[PDB]
Amino acid sequence: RVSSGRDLNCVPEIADTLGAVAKQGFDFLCMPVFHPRFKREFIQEPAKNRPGPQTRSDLLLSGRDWNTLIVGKLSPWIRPDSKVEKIRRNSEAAMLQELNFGAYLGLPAFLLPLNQEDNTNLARVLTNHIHTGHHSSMFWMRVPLVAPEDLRDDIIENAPTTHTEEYSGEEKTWMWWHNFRTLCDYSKRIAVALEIGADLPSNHVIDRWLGEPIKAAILPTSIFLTNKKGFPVLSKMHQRLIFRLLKLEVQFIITGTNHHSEKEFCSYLQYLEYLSQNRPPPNAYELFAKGYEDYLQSPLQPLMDNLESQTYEVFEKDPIKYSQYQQAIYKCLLDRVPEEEKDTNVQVLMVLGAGRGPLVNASLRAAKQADRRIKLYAVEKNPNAVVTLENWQFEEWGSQVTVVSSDMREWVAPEKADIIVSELLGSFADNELSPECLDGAQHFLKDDGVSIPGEYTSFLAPISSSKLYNEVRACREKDRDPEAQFEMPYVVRLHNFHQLSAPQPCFTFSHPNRDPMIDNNRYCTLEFPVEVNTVLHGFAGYFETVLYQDITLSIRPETHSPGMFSWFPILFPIKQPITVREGQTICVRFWRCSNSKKVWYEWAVTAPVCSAIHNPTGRSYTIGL
Amino acid sequence: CMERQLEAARYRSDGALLLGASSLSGRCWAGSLWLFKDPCAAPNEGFCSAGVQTEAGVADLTWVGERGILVASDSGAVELWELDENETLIVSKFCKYEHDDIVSTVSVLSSGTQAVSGSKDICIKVWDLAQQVVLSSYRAHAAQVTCVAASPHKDSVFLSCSEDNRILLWDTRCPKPASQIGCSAPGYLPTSLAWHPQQSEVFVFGDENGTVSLVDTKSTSCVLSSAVHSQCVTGLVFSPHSVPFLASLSEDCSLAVLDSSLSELFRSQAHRDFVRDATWSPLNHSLLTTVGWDHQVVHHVVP
Ligand SMILES: Cc1cc(NC(=O)C(=O)N2C[C@@H](C)CC[C@@H]2c2ccccc2)cnc1N
Ligand SMILES: CSC[C@H]1O[C@@H](n2cnc3c(N)ncnc32)[C@H](O)[C@@H]1O
Repeated sequence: RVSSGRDLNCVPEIADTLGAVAKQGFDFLCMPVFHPRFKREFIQEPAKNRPGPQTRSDLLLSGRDWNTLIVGKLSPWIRPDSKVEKIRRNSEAAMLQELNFGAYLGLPAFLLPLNQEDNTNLARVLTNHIHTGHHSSMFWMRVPLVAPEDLRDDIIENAPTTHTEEYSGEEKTWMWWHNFRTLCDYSKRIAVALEIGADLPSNHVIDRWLGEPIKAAILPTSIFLTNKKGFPVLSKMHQRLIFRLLKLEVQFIITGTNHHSEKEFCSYLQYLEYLSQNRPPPNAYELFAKGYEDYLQSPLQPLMDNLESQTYEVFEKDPIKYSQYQQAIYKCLLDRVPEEEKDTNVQVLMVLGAGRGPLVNASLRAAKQADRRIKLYAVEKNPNAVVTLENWQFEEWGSQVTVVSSDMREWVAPEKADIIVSELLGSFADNELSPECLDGAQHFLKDDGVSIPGEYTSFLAPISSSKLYNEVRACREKDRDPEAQFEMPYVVRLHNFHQLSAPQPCFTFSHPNRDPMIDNNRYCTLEFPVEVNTVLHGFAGYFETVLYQDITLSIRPETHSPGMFSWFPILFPIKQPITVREGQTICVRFWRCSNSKKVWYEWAVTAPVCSAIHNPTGRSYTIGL
Repeated sequence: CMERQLEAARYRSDGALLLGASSLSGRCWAGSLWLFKDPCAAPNEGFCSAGVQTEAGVADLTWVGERGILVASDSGAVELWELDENETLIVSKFCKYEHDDIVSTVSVLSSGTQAVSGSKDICIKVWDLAQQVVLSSYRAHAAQVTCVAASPHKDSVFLSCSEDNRILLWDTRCPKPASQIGCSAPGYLPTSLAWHPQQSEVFVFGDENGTVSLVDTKSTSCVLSSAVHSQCVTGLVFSPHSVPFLASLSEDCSLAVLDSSLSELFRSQAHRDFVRDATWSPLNHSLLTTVGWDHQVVHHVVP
């Protein structure tokens, strides 16, 4: 259900308080570790020599309780970016002191505010603490959707609130976060505690926080409307934002006093519970992929490598994908063999990369459904899977199926095929080298034969995710280029990200390829109109494929085959993020490159600024032939 | 559960001394209200006329007439405490949780029937002290409200200042009740406010850099300003004298007393922690009482 904490700025007795919030149903407590009002001097006598204790004792809670239940809060008087030198110097010393005490107690998270534009010294001091022993602790930067100045009552006679469109200005709060996080070099220990006001801004202002590392959402008691019964509740627009945040599995923090006096403090929480329980439950795709959100994996190479048993097992647990192969074979059989030839014409049907045989079985189911005679060859170079095929063939299939343990580019076929059937497609369509494989098998397709699939097309879309940029950055390994992790694709269920433009087609391949001059290399230029302010961290890749006529597979979000989980999208990162302003065009360039031995991708952004060419000559990433 | 950080000191008309205190460190972070009919006996608990414990700290304090005490709580509550008929006990009259963070400042209006509070939630509230409800709530500032100060003779008028670097002059009779006034340009943040007792139209404000400024509301130009302190000016209290003296308090742990042209007449280092409040004896107009975080009650004679 919902993981949620209480925010307090007043704790007379930490034992009594923690006991109250637990009874109320909260999971944790954000509280001060020094008294909020207890300003301390470090430079000038006599206040410097103030007798201790300087705060309450670590002995008042178990180590377990500090480690799990308590989030520290930086004292509000601490202003490292004050215009007064004495207040900068004193706040520097006081920030180190409060942060160091937090680390001493082993607190899971510490809260710091972004409440003005200049937080340069605040960032310098946090960055200095972060590099003082490797610790686990998180820094939650408390920042609002809407700056207080842009939220104030219109009640100052000689300083009115502007009633004019201020598109970039209404986003000023995101730029506070962006500048802070950049100063601190994208540390994985610095996240956002997004604070939500009575009146939500424009959507574009909200959409800014897509792709951002949001660990907490803060809800003040103020923003809760009241209903018939008296219960605290939220506007339908506030409910929309909660539903968005629940999918980022954020922690909810309740801040402020109980304004619904007649009702308990369970109610506020009980509303969020009511909201999380009464959302649209998980569909077959969401339920399946729940564990994989933003998990980077290297792409499988089923040509160069032999896939494991358990990898074929997940490929085969996709009934929608095989229904579609069955229907494509069903319709092809009827178009090639007339009714009055059904007993006489036996079609030669060849599965090219048969694994443990799911296309073989779909081929038999198809022939029995169409009432046509077929002859199956099962071609598979992974000799481990060939074991599975040969036990199936002796146990169930019999002499109808001939298992062939070899590479489809080498196999001297005894006869030509009416239909070749294959499933050699990666997340970017051609990234497992289906083109090269089916090209080498073409010579044993009949002059009028059919490849299922007949056609496939890759798609790209620019994305923003400061979260995935950090996940890629953290894939540095010894004994290779320090920047090699940015010059290779990853297969990932992209979750915390922003799609910045509609996907566009990249590379297309047709089978059979009758062309006298076969070249599988490619150069594509794509222009992506962007209608927001954002940051570019890479390109999401998808594919569509025509199996036969109108029967298709797709993982392109707009045309995604319903209920199909065999493929996740791919991610092409770039080394340095790129600022994109509202109105500007992202221009990306992709090449498919090859020699005798290797196929690879190279890519580059050429607008609104140029990147380096990524993966030149396959130095960081190659796909083996 | 004792409180050694002295926050407030206010002489009543008959010369009795009100103390507010916080615990800002140790096991319990609470507060307490004391009354000393003998002012020389303070701050010693054993020779008090009356005392009570509060749930939470006290950030600011003020008399409400002769028996009433109005409290700015760490809890977010504004509390009104009444005095016993025999003035032995101090009983809670109302405790209302209407601020969302620490209440930092309170001020009684001229009528004595209404008050205004300022908080770290950036809000300012006007209270009816008979009906125990908030009449108005104003989000005029963009940061925490440091100080609110009721006009001495007009119920609809009061000052406020904030870390948003605004000094607001308020008149609740105007449809837009706040007005921005001060020096020409970029001030160091305003920290303390005091209306002139004689001139409706003039006040002083202390800054976080130690400067004290004399301001005319109408002329909206800083008449005078002097570097009085090495640190933040936390309070400003005019004496009851016919031509009044100005007492200024600072985190620099000093008291200064100033004339109408802001020249230095007196200066006390007797405090060895921050100086939090001051009141002039209504009996002996040359007697000035200070309290501070060092738990000292100093009685200065002022030439
Ligand atoms: C049939 C087929 C299917 C695929 N599909 C994929 O690669 C793929 O998207 N995923 C993501 C997830 C669904 C778990 C399996 C697999 C994977 C496992 C471990 C490392 C990377 C990827 C690729 N090629 C072919 N031919
Ligand atoms: C079901 S995933 C794709 C299957 O095709 C097989 N495959 C890939 N390339 C070739 C090839 N050139 N010859 C035969 N089988 C192949 C792989 O071993 C895998 O089992």
